[PDB]
Amino acid sequence: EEERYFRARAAEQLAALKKHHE
Amino acid sequence: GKREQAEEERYFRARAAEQLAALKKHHE
Amino acid sequence: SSAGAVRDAGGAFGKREQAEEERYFRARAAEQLAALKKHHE
Amino acid sequence: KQVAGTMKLELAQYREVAAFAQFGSDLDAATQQLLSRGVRLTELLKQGQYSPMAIEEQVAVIYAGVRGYLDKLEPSKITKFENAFLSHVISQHQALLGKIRTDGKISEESDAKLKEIVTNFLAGFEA
Amino acid sequence: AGVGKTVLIMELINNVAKAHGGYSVFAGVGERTREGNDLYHEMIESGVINLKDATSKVALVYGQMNEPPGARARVALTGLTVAEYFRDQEGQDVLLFIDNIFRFTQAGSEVSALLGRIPSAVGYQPTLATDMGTMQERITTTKKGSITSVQAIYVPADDLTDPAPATTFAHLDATTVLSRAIAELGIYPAVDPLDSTSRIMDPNIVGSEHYDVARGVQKILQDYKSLQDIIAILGMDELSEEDKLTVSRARKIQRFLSQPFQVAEVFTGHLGKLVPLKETIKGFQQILAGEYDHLPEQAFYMVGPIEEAVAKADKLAEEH
Amino acid sequence: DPAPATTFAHLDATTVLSRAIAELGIYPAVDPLDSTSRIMDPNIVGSEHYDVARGVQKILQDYKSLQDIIAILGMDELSEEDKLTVSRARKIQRFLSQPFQVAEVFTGHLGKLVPLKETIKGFQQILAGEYDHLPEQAFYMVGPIEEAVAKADKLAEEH
Amino acid sequence: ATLKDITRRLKSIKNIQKITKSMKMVAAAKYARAERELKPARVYSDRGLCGAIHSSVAKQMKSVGDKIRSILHRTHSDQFLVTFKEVGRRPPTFGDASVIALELLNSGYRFRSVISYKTQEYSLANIIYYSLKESTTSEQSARMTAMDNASKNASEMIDKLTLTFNRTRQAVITKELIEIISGAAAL
Ligand SMILES: [Cl-]
Ligand SMILES: [Cl-]
Repeated sequence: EEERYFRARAAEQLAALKKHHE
Repeated sequence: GKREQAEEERYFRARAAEQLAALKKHHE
Repeated sequence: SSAGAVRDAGGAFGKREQAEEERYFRARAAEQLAALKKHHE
Repeated sequence: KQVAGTMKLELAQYREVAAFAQFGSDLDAATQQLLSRGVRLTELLKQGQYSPMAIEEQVAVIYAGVRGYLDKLEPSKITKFENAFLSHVISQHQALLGKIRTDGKISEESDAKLKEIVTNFLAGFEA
Repeated sequence: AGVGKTVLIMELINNVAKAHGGYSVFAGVGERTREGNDLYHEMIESGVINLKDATSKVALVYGQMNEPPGARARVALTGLTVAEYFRDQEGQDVLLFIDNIFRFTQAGSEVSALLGRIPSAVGYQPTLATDMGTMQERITTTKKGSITSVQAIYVPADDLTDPAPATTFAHLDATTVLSRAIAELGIYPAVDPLDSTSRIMDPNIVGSEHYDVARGVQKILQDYKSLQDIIAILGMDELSEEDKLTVSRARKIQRFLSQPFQVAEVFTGHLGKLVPLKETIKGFQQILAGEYDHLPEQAFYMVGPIEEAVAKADKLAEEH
Repeated sequence: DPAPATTFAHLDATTVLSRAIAELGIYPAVDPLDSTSRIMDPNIVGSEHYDVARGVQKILQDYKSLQDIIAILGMDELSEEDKLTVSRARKIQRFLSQPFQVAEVFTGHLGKLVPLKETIKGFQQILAGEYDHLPEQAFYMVGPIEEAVAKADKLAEEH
Repeated sequence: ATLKDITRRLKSIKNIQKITKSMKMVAAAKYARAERELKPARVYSDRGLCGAIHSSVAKQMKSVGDKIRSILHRTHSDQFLVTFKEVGRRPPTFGDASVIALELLNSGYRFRSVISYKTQEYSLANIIYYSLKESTTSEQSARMTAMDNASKNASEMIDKLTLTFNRTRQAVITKELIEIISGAAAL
């Protein structure tokens, strides 16, 4: 796995900011 | 090795407790 | 560094590995010699 | 550069795994791909003495291995495949080999053209 | 090679010239002449050397493999003397470079051999310590100015106990380990945060806030490399909330260590940044406390101060 | 060492002897992964000579890699493919040995002299897998491949 | 003692280090298979190098798996019957577990964590399947940690032998140089 977990976590945090600035 | 001692001393420190546990019971 | 370095050293693992092979093929020699009894007879 | 860049990377993935293949047995299909390409790309690195190849010919034998045409074929037949494949392209397809030497690069047309030559030759290799 | 060695050298020349207002000196001691040609034109591309007008920041002094032991032995002294001018006369904070320092030790051994002297241990000169000592002690801070030297070391046979590096190690105040493994991850500059150390890393010297924040980053990176071994052998299920929090923060930290340089503006895009000392400490301290956990990992990759990491996260959020 | 090392350049064919091979009992103790010759070429000696000779050197080199695995595991934990590679390798080691006519008093047995193609065809059968059923002791100190099969008849009847 | 002996010894352990590193990941791969299959199985060996599991099983018996017989043969041979082998490479299944049940009636007659472990026809087939699934998961976790220790203990020996190598390396250069200087002096 190594980076698969935190790559998925990083993608979710982008979506949080996108929804926040609306 | 340094950890050669780590494995060996861990084995006999456990066996020291087991042998002392057998010795204390016979002492009673 | 290179292959076959264990037996080249000739220590505990080197000599025990040489003995370990000798144990295996001595037992297999008896099994294979027993097969020659059946094919001959 | 186009073929050897991907080739060097896949060999740079193989050698790390290498030791696991000796007693792997039950193993996932993802890392199994590295064993497959790894051993087969190593067979391409073999070469007979006094037998130098042209730059346009060398890219063709790596193009086959790198794009995954050797994978379905057995490791024992890789040396046999290269000798057969190299003779096929040199004899009948001089137009393609000459174009690679002139351009110094596998162009958009030459990639699709070379793809056609390997796929057809791979189909019906043995007799 | 393959770590951005010459890029680091050109940047340090640029930054020390821009911030402290002091020129630099590069001493090509006993390396390849080809490498001199490579560096010479790279410096013109970046702009640290300028042929058109007198605005150059570097003075080159080359004496390479092709020249005899006597020539190679005293190139370091020739370059040092140029650096000594800017310290002693113009009162500058000077930046010397010696690549490679092992060649000074080698050439010194070769001259001592040819002169006819009973050699020391491992075939080195009897005057190993004195030849190094008379050179290194000239590189110091005076009341007029200073000469800060960055000396490239080739450790022979990977043996730190060898006389050549060991004698050199006494004079060193710091190190800068450039790893290829770090460079493969995309983290430029490719400085290993663990293996790189300094003598001045002490609460008395750098300060209370500097030492604790610096040791805080060194702790979490050591904990990251420990916990990453568990991910490989076992899996992600083994790591708890305490463990998985520090791993996510460590990935942001190691990406924040990266920086776009002014030297690599002709190489690639991204404007070059010069980060102050206070901005650096303030940046990494806030990550360890856990202020920028909500922000993603990509925003920390390649930025100057901590402010740009916040601005890039909003800009990257507009995409998706 | 300088004295033997410098001599290698002056030679066409070499025969590098080994103590480790000698101490096992293999005589002549010739190193199969060291002794080389300039004439060893498929064009010179023929492709059948070259392929079989290199084939012997391939399995004996791979045998050294397996020996490192056997030191920790043992012969039992190895796969079916790896067990057979060792079996064929150990039989090849012993078939390379040969009793000399000059060394009758040392060995005890009478000396031999094997022809060319008897040597080529002998090791070719062992690599192909035609003597898996026979034990490794039969190949120790014999002339041609026929004597190995003939010795296996005596070892069977004695056993 | 001598530069040549250190080199052969250093190369020997370097190989043993890499081979033990390989057996750690292979044991870790088999452990991942063992934990998934044990999750539903709780609700319902021959290969050594796995801590002290074979002796731990022998502890409770005196007071399946061919290696268990090796310990018990010379002590008490005639008591327990049956015996099986080839249990270690491939984990147990319904096909292989059912043969154990057949040699009982139709005849003449535990995993805690990664670093610690504790020791009519259809109903008997359930309990035997539970034990072997617990046994197979325990040995792979132990072989992982045992081989992990074997590589780490080898790494310590490599580190210290590298120092003794480099000390002896320098001394051989120094000593042999002094021979030549002494030789030139006497001319
Ligand atoms: Cl020059
Ligand atoms: Cl002036």
